[PDB]
Amino acid sequence: IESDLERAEERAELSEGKCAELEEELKTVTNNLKSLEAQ
Amino acid sequence: IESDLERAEERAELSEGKCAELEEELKTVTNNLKSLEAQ
Repeated sequence: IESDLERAEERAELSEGKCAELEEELKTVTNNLKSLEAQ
Repeated sequence: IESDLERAEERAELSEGKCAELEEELKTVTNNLKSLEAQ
């Protein structure tokens, strides 16, 4: 059960960092999208 | 350790569902940006 715990914490933390990386990209691309759409 | 595994596993599935949905939204917005840029 300790072996399952470390796998669960690492999978959760890796997912959280990837989700934050995508969220910053979405904010960047949607800002470009509305400017490009206006032009 | 068992209560830590339940909490760690719960935030892993919660993060994974948000991250997968966000990745599909990124792909959708990038495809829409590519189409609008071509126009």
